[PDB]
Formats: sequence, structure tokens, C-alpha cells
Amino acid sequence: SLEDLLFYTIAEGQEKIPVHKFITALKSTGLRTSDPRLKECMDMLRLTLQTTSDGVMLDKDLFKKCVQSNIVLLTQAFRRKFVIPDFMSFTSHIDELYESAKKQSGGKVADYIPQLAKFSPDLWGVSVCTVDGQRHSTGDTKVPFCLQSCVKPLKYAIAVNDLGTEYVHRYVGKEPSGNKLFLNEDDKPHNPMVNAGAIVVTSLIKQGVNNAEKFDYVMQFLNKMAGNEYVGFSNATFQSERESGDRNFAIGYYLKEKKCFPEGTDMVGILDFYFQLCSIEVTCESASVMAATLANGGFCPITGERVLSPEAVRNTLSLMHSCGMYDFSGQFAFHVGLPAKSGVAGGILLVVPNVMGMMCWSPPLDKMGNSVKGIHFCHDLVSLCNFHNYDNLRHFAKKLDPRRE
Amino acid sequence: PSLEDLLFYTIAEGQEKIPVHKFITALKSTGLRTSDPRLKECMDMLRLTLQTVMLDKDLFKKCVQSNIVLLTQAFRRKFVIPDFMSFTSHIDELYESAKKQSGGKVADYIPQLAKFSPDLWGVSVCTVDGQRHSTGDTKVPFCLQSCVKPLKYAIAVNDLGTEYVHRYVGKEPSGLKLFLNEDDKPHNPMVNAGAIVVTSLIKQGVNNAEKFDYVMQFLNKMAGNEYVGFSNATFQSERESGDRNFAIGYYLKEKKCFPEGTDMVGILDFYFQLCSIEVTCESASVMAATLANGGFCPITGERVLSPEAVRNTLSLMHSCGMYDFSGQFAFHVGLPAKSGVAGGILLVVPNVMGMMCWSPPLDKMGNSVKGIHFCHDLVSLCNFHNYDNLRHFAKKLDPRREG
Amino acid sequence: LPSLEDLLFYTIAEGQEKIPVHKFITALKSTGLRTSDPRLKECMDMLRLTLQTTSDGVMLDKDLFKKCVQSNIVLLTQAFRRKFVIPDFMSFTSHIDELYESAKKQSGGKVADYIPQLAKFSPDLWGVSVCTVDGQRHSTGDTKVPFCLQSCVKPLKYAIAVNDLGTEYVHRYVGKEPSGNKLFLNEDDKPHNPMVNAGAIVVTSLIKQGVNNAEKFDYVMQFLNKMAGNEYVGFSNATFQSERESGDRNFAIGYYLKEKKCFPEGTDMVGILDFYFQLCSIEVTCESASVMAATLANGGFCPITGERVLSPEAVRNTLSLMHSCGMYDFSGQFAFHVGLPAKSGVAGGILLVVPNVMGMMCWSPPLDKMGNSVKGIHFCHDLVSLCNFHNYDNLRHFAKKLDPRREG
Amino acid sequence: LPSLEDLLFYTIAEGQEKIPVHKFITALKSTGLRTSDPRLKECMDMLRLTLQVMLDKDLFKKCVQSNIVLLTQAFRRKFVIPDFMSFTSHIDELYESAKKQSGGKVADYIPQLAKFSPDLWGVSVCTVDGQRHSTGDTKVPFCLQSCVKPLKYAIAVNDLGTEYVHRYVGKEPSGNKLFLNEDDKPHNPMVNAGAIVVTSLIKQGVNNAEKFDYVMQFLNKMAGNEYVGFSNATFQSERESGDRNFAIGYYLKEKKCFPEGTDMVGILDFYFQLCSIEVTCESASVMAATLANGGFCPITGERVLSPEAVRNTLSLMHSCGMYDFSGQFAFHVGLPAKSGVAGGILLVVPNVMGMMCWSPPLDKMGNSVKGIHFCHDLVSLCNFHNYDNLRHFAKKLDPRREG
Ligand SMILES: Nc1nnc(N2CC[C@@H](Nc3nnc(NC(=O)Cc4ccccc4)s3)C2)s1
Ligand SMILES: Nc1nnc(N2CC[C@@H](Nc3nnc(NC(=O)Cc4ccccc4)s3)C2)s1
Repeated sequence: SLEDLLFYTIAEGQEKIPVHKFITALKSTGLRTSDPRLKECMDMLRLTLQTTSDGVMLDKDLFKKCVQSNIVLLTQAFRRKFVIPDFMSFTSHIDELYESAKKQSGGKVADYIPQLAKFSPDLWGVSVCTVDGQRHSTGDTKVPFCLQSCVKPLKYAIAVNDLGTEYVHRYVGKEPSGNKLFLNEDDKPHNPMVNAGAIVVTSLIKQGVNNAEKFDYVMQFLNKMAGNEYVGFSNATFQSERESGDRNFAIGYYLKEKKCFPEGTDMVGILDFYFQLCSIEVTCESASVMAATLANGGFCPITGERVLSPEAVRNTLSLMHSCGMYDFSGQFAFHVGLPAKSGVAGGILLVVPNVMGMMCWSPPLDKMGNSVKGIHFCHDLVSLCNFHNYDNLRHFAKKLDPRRE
Repeated sequence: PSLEDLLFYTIAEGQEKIPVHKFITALKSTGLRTSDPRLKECMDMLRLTLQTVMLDKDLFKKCVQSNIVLLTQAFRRKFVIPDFMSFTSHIDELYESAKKQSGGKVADYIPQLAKFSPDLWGVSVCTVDGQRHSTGDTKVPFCLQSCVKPLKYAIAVNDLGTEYVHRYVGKEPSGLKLFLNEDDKPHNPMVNAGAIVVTSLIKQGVNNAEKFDYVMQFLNKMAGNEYVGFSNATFQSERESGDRNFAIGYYLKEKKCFPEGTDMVGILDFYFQLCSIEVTCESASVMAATLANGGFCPITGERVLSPEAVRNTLSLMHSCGMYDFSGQFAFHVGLPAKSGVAGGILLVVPNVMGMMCWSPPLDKMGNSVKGIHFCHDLVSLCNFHNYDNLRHFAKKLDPRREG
Repeated sequence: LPSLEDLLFYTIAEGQEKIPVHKFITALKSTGLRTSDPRLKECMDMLRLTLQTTSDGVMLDKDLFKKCVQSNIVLLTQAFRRKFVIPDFMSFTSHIDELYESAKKQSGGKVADYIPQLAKFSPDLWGVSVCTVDGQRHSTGDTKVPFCLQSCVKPLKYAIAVNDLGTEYVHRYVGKEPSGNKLFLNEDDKPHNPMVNAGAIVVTSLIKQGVNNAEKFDYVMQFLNKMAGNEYVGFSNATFQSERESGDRNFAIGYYLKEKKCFPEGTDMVGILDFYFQLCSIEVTCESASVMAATLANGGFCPITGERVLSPEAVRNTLSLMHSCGMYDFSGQFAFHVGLPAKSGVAGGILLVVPNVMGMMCWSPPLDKMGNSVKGIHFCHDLVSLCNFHNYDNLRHFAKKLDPRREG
Repeated sequence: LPSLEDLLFYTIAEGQEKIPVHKFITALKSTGLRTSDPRLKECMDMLRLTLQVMLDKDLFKKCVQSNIVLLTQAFRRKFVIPDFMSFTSHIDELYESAKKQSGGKVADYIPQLAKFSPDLWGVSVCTVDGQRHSTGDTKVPFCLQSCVKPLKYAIAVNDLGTEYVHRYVGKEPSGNKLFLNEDDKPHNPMVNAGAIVVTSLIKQGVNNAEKFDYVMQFLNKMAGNEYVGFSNATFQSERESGDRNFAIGYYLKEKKCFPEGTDMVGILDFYFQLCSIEVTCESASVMAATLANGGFCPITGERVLSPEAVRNTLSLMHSCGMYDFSGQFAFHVGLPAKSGVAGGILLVVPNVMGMMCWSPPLDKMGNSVKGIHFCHDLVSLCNFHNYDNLRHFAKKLDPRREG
């Protein structure tokens, strides 16, 4: 009877519902028709469109046949049970923040490698994926770009997922440095979000196998986090990174000298693996799904698959909060109060826990290496919405709570 | 149709009249105290009718109609922790477990702190809805000490705004000795130099006595007019032995860290007075619940601090509130907290509740041994860590849900 | 064996039967010695006394000359037979006057103005005084103008502490190395060295423990009087009262050291700060301060009195720490380029020592961004460019540098 | 008018008509000079020819006339330490006192250093006039290691000048785990980062083979053509285990610390070769005496380094040459010295002598236990401290005086 109950609410007193009406109403919830959790429904709608005696009409029996396999998710979407029930209104707010941030033309595109330097400063995109799979994009959201340091929290969650907090943190610290030092007083890199930390974390993953097997193993995790949306690789960026990596070779030799790597590590191979991990490509859309997996406790919103352990996600979000934005980590944690991670390509992987994931991208960076438009957008998002980590959910002054209505 | 009639039928359970003890027992089960300021009219009505035991529909309506909204919320399991009886049972287990952690050293730089028994141990809970639970030595007064730092920081932000306050003080941890950051400002409000500067921003232009009266009235509203006191014995000793604070004060003065016209010597005096403010676990748990409730005191419903003041406070308590254990605490516990040398840990679970954990023995980092152990246990049991997911939380308990 | 007095007579007489008194005094002054030298008192009293009783006006025969000079014949023989460290002293003072005029053109810098007593001084005051390890003197410029020692007292009170307590006791409370800056304590929880404020404050607390500040001050004054050959050592109460009123920086150090248990047991920190401000307010002229520096250059013996003022241990330690930490943040650059133990103060003085050769006091109120006197800095660089006085200049193979210890 | 050769003949003859060749040789050796002294070659060649027994006034003049000046200085006690025989007895006493200090640990990061016996101990003296004394294992080759740092820095300053060299390296102690000072330059040439940058300045434009040959020819002149070698075994081990130096190299390259057109990997290789240069105590004591003699080699009289190079080298050896013990050594010993991980201590007593102390066991700072003990005892005994007075020196001895 759930299919019947849904049928009557969409039909609006009519005997049959046109398929375009059902599809339009489904899209207004935030879900895409291409959502992996609605495939059985969409395949049945397509097949019935082929065999139907009607033009585009669906009676109670035909509707039941089409929607029965995905009735649970469809009932939540149509009964406004998603984390942001009025999704159309929220995306209109996102579009306003996107336009406001678009006006901030300052910053300098990264030019140490030609692959980053080629990007237009005007490229600006923002994608949202809620913990329920509601999607919204504005701007250049289907343009590939390298994750760069945005991969640091992702590989750290993979290390914690497989090894646990205790083992992983025998090699890397868990606090901000407060910085040019590679090691803290305990002779460990400060945290996984700095280069020395990321390099030590890279050395922890899938130990014992060649870099090709390690890379594939990581890629499978990223595919699952992104709901099998675009996760690619730029060998052009990789070759340039490995060529101009004096800074990372200094870290590598220092770490090896200070015995920072697990026994039996080949540091030169680990740096090579690290340069490969930085050169992984995403779009705003696919990377917003990875950030939504982090907002959703390790479950991929658009698939329902458990990708990461709750412990891996909590630790990752803890360290993104305090160490994810370089020298602006403390200011960002204070004013924005959201777990975020930036990369030198212009990415800002943003998590609003229990609500949504985002990817903001604009190549021009500020003097701290963070995307000008992304930083602007993040501040405006928290000015508008009660998404700050320490904003109250009952008493939030002139802020808007999109979880309300 | 009448909310009072509806509530009467649920408590009566088919009977013509509800005995007063039955209603009081049921009310207390929700977590509310009969002495709750928002229930004053109901209790004054009950006392008048008690002067004349059985409450009929008419007498029940007459007693409860003034506070029917909150009473309906309480009886209809609409509070942040619906099954409060079950939750206070877990708090009691966590309390008994931390009770066995008898290690640490009671502070002995001043004799007022050194006098406190190491076996004094208390935990008080105040939810964002005013549900209360105490276990241990929760009515024994002790000095807030550095537990006052986030409270005076909240007052300064409340009255002056974020930008003005942060002209004088930073907003980040220093990273594991220096009084000033690269910008010649104390690192944050949670360290002594930062707190000393935050002290100089409050009620500028008036004498210390008026400033202290102003801060006391503020803490009274924050605690819902529950116990707030002052220990002159502690103030005299802190001042006599505050060489570290005098070194900071002269350094800040030399470095021009204070607003123009500051009397540094008078500011240090005010600062030692604020450190010597006394609270109980019970009254300090209400202060922490005002911070968990976006500035509204949960037992009075009063707007005490701006949402901005509270948000900034919790942010800096999260990263800077536990001295050298701040980074470890934010990672493992993930709750905004503030410890003091008297053994108090002011703990906030945003949107859920405030707490005051108190036991005088401190660890090598200056934090209460029992309190630290208790915070770790609380977050192992419940999905209260900042970055614990509210939908998928593994085998942890969520006291916000029914079953 | 012919008389030493007769030998000296024949060399000054130049074949004549009698030497005129002005001839002997002119020849004496040309050595660098002053007639007012405390070691020549008996000679000068007898010259003045014989000038009253003389029958042949302005004439000294063999016997009359013997009568005057016999009491100080040893020093006079060294002076006249060119046995002093700088034998051609007139040529050397000519070079000093050239360096002085060169540095006088360096009118840059800012006079210290945190206390009105320092801000009062004219930027044009510039003096240079020399006192060799043999008592040879030379002054050019404003050498008789009193000014406070300020941080130039740091090596002197340190020398006093080592003289009385020894290296071991003193360095239990203070370090012996440059810091490398804004920290009051090193990794061992001690002030880095005695030449920084925290170190000087700690050294102040080691001197004459147990007695009041009046007895402590008098004790240090007696030492400074002997180091300066009983020449001008005064006190500026005006400067002292201003220093104690605006010494928040020093009060911060004081409470920090007291908190960190940096002082000897039973120290009254506020009284030590008070004594420390009094030590900073001690006044000297270029001349009297150049004698203090020459006592340090002469292994603890005062060159103009011959008196042992400090132990060789005290002097060696002071010069070691003046060389590496004496010029604030310019210490390393000064140690490398000038290679001379030196100490600067905020009044514009630079207490300079050329070990085994001479002491100096360069003074000009305008300071550079480091706190060092502009004229004094430039003068020190010119001195070492001209002369082989650098700590590590070779005394045998010194390229085109001049060596004033040689005849030519 | 009477010949200097005849004059010297009469002072050695002692009323005799002829001087036996053994008497002259014995008398020359007591001055401190060795018969193998390169400035005495013409005298010794003449002696061997006339041999391949009795030398008359004519045969003595025939043998000594070419070197009469140096021989007259030696026999007329004109050398820097006139009573050299007495001085060498005090050195033997200091050597024997340090010999008993059996503590320390021989370096083992490379098997080449680890192979050395901890009982190996030698002390060599070469005055600025070429007077020689040796006690212990003074003819045993060992690697210079960081003892080469002052020597390559002297070469760099000799060839490029102070201004040029110091655009790449500082001139002060760091007072330390940082590779670069505030100005993005290595702190000084005596630390590893500084030495590596100094290495990149030597003979720019040519290959490492020509560069190494050039440094070797310079070290030959410094040592008066005495033993200077190379340990390829030490070199291959330093390359295999130089992670610390590769981290420095990549850091310097990233921070643009090298002159334009520098191949850093090739520079690190040249640096490992420079560290692997072997000397004996005797040959290295002559290098140290070239530094004590203002750039002139005492046993050849050749100008090897410019005064500027030597003055700058001694300034930096004074404050930077003993690692974490630099400041304590500058204060207590007051002498320009440079230590190496093989046990060497290149010691300079300006205007007096050069020395090489060698004993493989090192203390926690990396300095030779016996070498450090020896340096302290030498300055306890003699007024050799940089800030000892030459006139008033309490109970110390001045070997430069006759008695
Ligand atoms: N200005 C500059 N010059 N060279 C620089 N670097 C050289 C390579 C890097 N060296 C380090 N990385 N981590 C380090 N950790 C420690 O020292 C441990 C420690 C930290 C804090 C207090 C006490 C101890 S040293 C950075 S930075
Ligand atoms: N070991 C010790 N000795 N003296 C000590 N104190 C003396 C008084 C206090 N001094 C300071 N407080 N804050 C400072 N800040 C800076 O220097 C600015 C800066 C901060 C961080 C990075 C770079 C620059 S100095 C503590 S601590």
C-alpha cells in the first residue's frame, strides 16, 4: 500500500499520472533520475514507455510496477523526509552565494607546474550532494581538475579504515602545528593534513604490494566514495609534480633519516605513490559525492554503500576541521567551523556533517594557497545558514536553517 | 481539545482524580525539578491547593494551565533526551567508573586549593530543556579558576562583538610558553595572557567593583540564578602568589596589548577576583547548558548571551580549553570543554546539555583525572563527539532517540 | 753601573749640561702619559716644588733631575725608551683623530627617548677616548661630558660577580652563549648570558647578597672607582627615577625570573630591579670609561694606577661574553667583522676593549635600529680596517693593515 | 762585518776548532725543527754531500749559508716558543692526562669509523715557526670529516672574498635542528647546510674530478706537502647513509640557496668526498698552523691563504666549530677549533701554533672525549685563551717567554 499511498499524493485526485509529472516532482526533491538507487524504477518506466497502450499515462497498477522496487527512497523524497526538504529553495540560496563569490576575481593561479597554470582564473563551480543524494551544481562543475592536497583526508580515512586510530597515529600526530617544521616534539609529522603527514600516511596504505596495486586499491575506495562518478588521473600533472618535487624529497629524506616510516619502506617509491595520489582528477560533482560520504558517516549517499568506518570518518573530519586549510586552518575553524580541505588546484572539499558534502573550485589562490572564491563562498554559506559546527540548532539568530522547511 | 484536559487524562490513567504525589513523581521522571523556575506558577498553585491531595480535572487545570506548554513537552517525551531516567543511569555508571581513578595531585600553590579532599567527586547534567541529574559532591562550592575564561570571553563578545574582541586576542591554539603570537596578541582567550586581555575589555571606564558586580549578574543569569559566589581567601592567595600573572601583565603592558587607558595592576586584581568566583557542579552545569542552548538559560528561558558569543566560545573551548591536552581532547572527546586548577571541567554537548565535572586531583597537564576519564567514557558510550554521525554511529548509544 | 736617572738625563739633555723643565714635560707628554698620571705624582710634586726653590729659572741639572724623577724612574724609563705597547703614540692618536672625523659625518640614527634624560642629549655629541694598557691617553670630541653607562655596566657588574663568586657559582644562574632572542630563558631555564637584560638582572642579584641596596651600590661604586683610576664615576638620580617609572619590560623579566626560581634563595626581586636601575644610571665620561675598558684590556690591573681591580678569570670571562653578546642583535656581525670585545648602551656609549693594547669609550647619543651608536659602530669598523686589532688578525702577516705596536 | 755563518759556528763550537755533525743535528732538533723541514733542504742536501764527520768553520759555512737566517732564529731562541723542549714535556703531560679518559663512543653509522680502536690517541703540534712535537698515534690516517669545513670555507673566501661567499651563508651560531636562518641562508659554514652551500661555491664551472683535485692541491699547500689522502671506503658509505645530507640538499635547492647552475646531487657527492679526505695528526697540525700563521705555511714559508680567509675561518671556528659545545668551548677554552666525527679536533692557537688532537671516542655532542679534555687542560696550564692577558695571567704559564 506504500505504492498506492504515493500514487494518490502524486495523482492529485486524477485516475492516471503522466510520466513527465512524476519525473518533474521527483526532480524537485533533489534526486537525479540517474541516481543509482532509482535504477530499477527508471528501467521500469523506460520499458513501460515502450510497451504502453497509453501515450504517457500511468494508472495505479502501472505506477506500482514502476516504483515498487525503490518505494522506500521514493516515499522519503516525496514526503519531504530528506535532510533539506525544500531543496529548490536551498539551491536558489546556493546559486546566490555562487554569484556573490564569482565577483571575487582576486588570487593567483598556481604556476609551479604548467598543468595548473593553464587553467582560466574565471573557472568557478560549486556542487552539493546531501546525505540523501540531493544534487545541485552551478558553474564549471563538470570540468576535471586534480585533487592535489584534497586527497590528504581521503587517504588518511583509508589508512584509519584499514589500520585503526592507534596504529596510524603511532606515525602521525593529531593536532595543528601552530609552520616550517616537518616533525613535532615526538618526532612525528604534526598531522595527516600537512605534506610530511600525508607522506607518512601514504606509506601506511596497502603495505607489501607494488605502487600499481596500491594505487588501484586507493582508486577503488575513491570510486566507492564518489558513487562511481568521475575519478580519473592526470599523468601530465604527475610527471610535473615528480620533476619539481624538491620540497617533498627534502621531507622524504628527513622522514627516513628520523625513522618516521614503518619498517621496510622504500621512501622514493612512497614519494612517487604520493605524487600519483595528488594527480587524481575529479569534477565538482564527483568530489561533492566524496565529501557527502564524509558527511554521511562513511556511507555513500547516492549508493547506500558503506565505504569507510565511522572511526575513519570522525578522525578525518576532526583533522579537516583544525588542519585542513593550511595557515588559514585556525581562522577557518573559527569563522566557518566546517571540516574542509583545500588543494593548490583550487578545490575546497567541504563537509557539513549530517547534511551534505560540497566541492568548490576556482583555480586562483590567495597567499595561503586557498581558492579565493571558495573561501568567500564558505564564509557566506555560514553567514546565511546555521551550518557552523558550534551554531545552535534551536536558537540561531538571523541565520536560516535549511533542515527546517 | 483543552491541552490541560488532554494532559490530565494521560496522567489520570482512567481514574477520576490524580493524587498530587503521582503527578510530582511523573513530572520528576521527565528530568525536571519541581524547583524549576519555569514551573513556579504550577508549584505555587499546588502549594495553595495543598493548604486546603486528590486533583480532579478542574483542580489539575487550575494548577497547570500557566505552565501547560512545558508540562506537555515534558510528559509527551518531547525533550532532547526523552528517556532521561535511563540516561541518568548511564551517567551514574560513568561517574562510579571515574570515581575509582584516584590518582592525580590536588593543586597546592595556594592553601585554599590544597585543603580540598582528593575524594570530592561530582557530576551535574543540565539539558537544553532543563532536565537535571547530579551524582556525587555537586552542592560543594569550589572556584571556577580557568573555567571562568570562556564565560568572561562570552560576555566580552556579547557586548563588543567578534571583531573588537579579536583585535586584542587571537582565535587559535598556539601549538605545543610564549605570551604573544606573531601578531603581538595573546594566542586565544583560553590561555592566561589571552584571558588577562579579555578581562581588560569588559565594562571599560568603570571601577573594578562595578565590573565585578556586572560579571556576577551575568553568571547569575547564565546559571539560572543558582549558586554563584566568591572566595576572598582564594583571591588574596592568588594575588600574593601570582608572579606568572604579573610577568604576563607587565609584558602585555610593555607590548601595548591592552585597550588605551587600561590600568594593568587593577586589571590583574579583577582577573584574580574572576578566578576566585565560586560555583557548585549544579550551578556551573546550568552555565554550560546556556552555552549548549545558544545563549538561552534552559531553566529560566532567558536570553543571556548572543548566538555569536556562544559559537565563538564553544569554538575556542573545543581547540584551546584543556591546556596541553587540547589537541588530544578535541580529537578523542570532541566536546567543547574548559578545565580549571580546582578540578572543574565545564563541559558542553552542543544542542544537548551542559555539565560540570569536579574532582580536585589533577593530572600532569593540570586537568582533573576523574573528569578527563569521565569525558572519554561519555563519548565512548554516546554519539556526542563533534564529528560522530547522527544517522550512522556504529554501536554507540544515542540518548536523543527513544529506542 | 751608571744610574738609571743619569741614563735618562743624558738622553733627554741631548748633549746639554741642563734640561729645561718644559723640554722634559713636552717629551713626557709625547709618550702618551699625562702629567696628572697617579703613578707620576711624586715626580710632579718635586718638579713643582723645585720650580719654587730654583736658582736657575726653568733649568734642571743632572742632580736636580735625579731628585725629581728617582721616585718614578721605572715608568719614566719605559715611557722615554719607547717601551709602551704603542711606542709611536703621537702617530697613533693622529689615526684616531682621522677615524673620529670620519665617523663625525655619520649623523644618522635616533637618540633614545623612552626617558626624557636620554632624549635631552644633542645628537652632535661625539667623543672618543683611548687609554692604553700602559696609561697612554687620547681624547677627541666630547670626552668630558657625563652620560649614563646603561647596558655598558653589564660587563662590569658581571666582572664583579665572577671576581667575588667565581665562574662556577655565577654560571649556575646565567648562561655563557648568545641566544641566537625574545625569550628571557635558555633551555636550562637560565638567562642566556649576562649581556641581555634577564642575565644582567640575575647577575645584579648575585652581588653582595645579604646587605641593603645602599651597601650593594657602594660596593659596586668602589670597584668602578678603582677600574677608572679614580676618574669620574657618578650617578644620575633623574635617569634612575625615570627608568624605574617606565621599566615595565624589566618588571616583566623580574616576575618571570622570580616565577622560574632564577634568583639565589631569599632574593627580593623588586629590590634587585631597583638596584639594577641604579646600576644603569651610573655616569661616566668618555675618559673615565676608557680607563675602565683599559683595566679589562690589562688583565684586571688599572693602567693609570697599577692597582689590581679584578681577577684574570673575571676579565677573561667578561671579554669572552662581550665579544659574542655585547652589541645586542649586531653581536654576531660585530664579532665577525670587528672581532673586538665590546658593549653598547642606549645612551650611545660603546665600551671597547683591544686586549693587551688599550681600552676605549666611543660615545654618541644617536642609535641605529639595533640600539647601537651609529658613530661608534662606524668608528669600530674603521679602526679594525686600518689596524690589525681584529681578534683573529695575525700579528705577523696582516696584509696592508697598520700595527701600532710596531715602530714602523 | 763578521759573517753570520761564522757567528753561528762559534756559538755551536764551544771553543772547539770543529763541530761534529751529530752535535749540530742534536742542537737543531732541540730548537723544535725537524731535519726534514722543507726550508732546511739546502742545508741537509749539503750535509749529505759533505758526509760522503767533523765540520770546520769553512765546511759549516758551506753547509748552512743558504738557510743561515732560519738557523740563526732557531739557535738564537727567536722562535714563538723559545724553550720548545720544556713545552713538549708539558704537552706530553697533557697527552698522558687525557689518555686516561677512556669514555665516549666511537662513531658507528659507517663501518669505516666503527673499525677504529677507542684506544687510538694522538696530539701533534706545529708552531708558526715550524717547531714540531708528537705524542701517540700521530702517523695514523683518519678522515677529516667536518674538520674539512673550515678548510673549504677558507678556500672559498680566498678565491671569492667575504662579500660573495656570505651571500649564500651566514656568519653566526644558530644557538639546533634548522637548516636556514631568518634570511633563508644556512647559519654559518661550520654546520652541515652551510658546508654544503660552501661546497657549491668552490671552482664553479668545472667537474667534481677537477674540483676535488683543486681542493687536494690547496690542502697539500696547507699541510706543507705532508700526508693528505682519501678514503673511498668512507666516501661510498657516506653516500649510502647520507639521508640527513640529501634532506638538506633538497631543502637548499627548494629554497634557492645555491649559486645559479648548481647540480645539487653532484655537489653532495663532492661534499662526501671532501669529508672522506684523510690526514694524520702530524699533517693536519700543519694545516692548523697555516691558519695560526695568517695563511702562510710554517714549514715551507709559502702564502697559502689570504689574511681575510684565515681571519674569517678563525672567527667561525671560534663560535661554530664544536657543534652544540661551540659556546661552552668558546667560553672555557677560547680557541678556534673544529671537530669531526672521526675523533679529530683541528686546534688553532693564533700566532703560536696549530694542533691536531685525535681519538675516535666521541661524547654526546660528537666531540672527541680525549680531545676536549686536552683542550681544557692546555688552557688551564697556558695563557692561550683568546681573552687571557699576555702580561697578567695569574698561575698560568706563558710558553712564549723564556722563564
Ligand atoms: N627556518 C628553517 N630552517 N630549516 C628548517 N627546516 C629544516 C628541515 C625541517 N626541520 C625540522 N622539521 N621538524 C623538526 N622538528 C623538531 O625540531 C622537533 C621539535 C619541535 C618543536 C620543539 C622542539 C622540538 S626540525 C625544517 S625551517
Ligand atoms: N623560554 C622562554 N624564555 N622567555 C620566555 N618568555 C619571556 C616572556 C614571553 N615571551 C614571549 N611571548 N611571546 C612571544 N612571541 C614572539 O616572540 C612572537 C612570535 C611567536 C611565535 C613565532 C614567532 C614569533 S616572545 C615568554 S619563554
